[PDB]
Amino acid sequence: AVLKFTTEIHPSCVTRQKVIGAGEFGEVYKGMLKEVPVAIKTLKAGYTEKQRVDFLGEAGIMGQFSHHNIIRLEGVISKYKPMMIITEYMENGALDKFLREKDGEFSVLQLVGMLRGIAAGMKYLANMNYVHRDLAARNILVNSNLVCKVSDFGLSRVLEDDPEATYGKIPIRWTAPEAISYRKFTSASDVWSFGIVMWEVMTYGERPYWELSNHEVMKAINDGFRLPTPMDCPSAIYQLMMQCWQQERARRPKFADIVSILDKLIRAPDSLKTLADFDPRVSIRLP
Ligand SMILES: Cc1cccc(Cl)c1NC(=O)c1cnc(Nc2cccc(C(=O)N3CC[C@H](CC(=O)O)C3)c2)s1
Repeated sequence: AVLKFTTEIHPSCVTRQKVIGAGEFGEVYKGMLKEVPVAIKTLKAGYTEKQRVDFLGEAGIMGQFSHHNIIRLEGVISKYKPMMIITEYMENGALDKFLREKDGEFSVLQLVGMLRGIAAGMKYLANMNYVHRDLAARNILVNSNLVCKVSDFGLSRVLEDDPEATYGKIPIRWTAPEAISYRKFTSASDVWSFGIVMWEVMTYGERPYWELSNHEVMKAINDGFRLPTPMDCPSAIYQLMMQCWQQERARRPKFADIVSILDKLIRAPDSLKTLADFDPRVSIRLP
């Protein structure tokens, strides 16, 4: 009854063409749907009851949503095996790898526009009573219009399948303190994560906290340290990400506030020309 919203697609409408993701229990393909490019995720024979519930539950959750910044479900193949979930095809893949492969290639306005799209998707999820728990640039997909869409939906499968999530099982350095310390995951802990995504975007995919271990990150945060300004970062953007990292959940902006601020900055783009000071790590001097 969450699945009866989803379209059942017949296997002869679907051609898998190239592997673009993979795991032990299936893979993701670029393909064509009856013609239109699509992404195709499979679940291999022998799957458990829990695996079937998790897998079709991702499609069930995605089919409840209709928003420009949330990956769109085309349908499912469940009456034939292997079972499949079919979605729109995002031509530029995961945002973290995309940024690292395109370092320096975008304007500051383009980067901020990507953040506004992610925030808009997150406001929608939050208002739909969906807590993501694993918001990170690796879980955002980018299309050929530079539109960023939130992906990676489900219940326990989200944190269980993410290699960044370490033994609870949590992607520590994207996660808010209260979610680490007492398992309180809410839209406000997703705002903390969004602050981290802001920093990943503005740095072209630098790894948060560099080589600090998970314990060192948790200790730094609890002692009040925060990530430093990216290079060439608008002051308003650094101010906003810093407010996402308030220790006190109630002091963080809501996604509604984030979308509003980002929309105003984009509409007055000269506001983005004032840069936060960058703390240089190397001094170079010449006589
Ligand atoms: C299918 C599905 C099921 C459940 C949940 C979700 Cl979110 C999805 N949908 C997806 O996973 C995806 C939708 N679009 C995706 N696009 C994607 C992912 C990873 C890499 C790429 C990508 O940029 N390329 C692979 C093909 C191209 C390289 C080549 O053509 O040789 C570049 C695209 S994945």
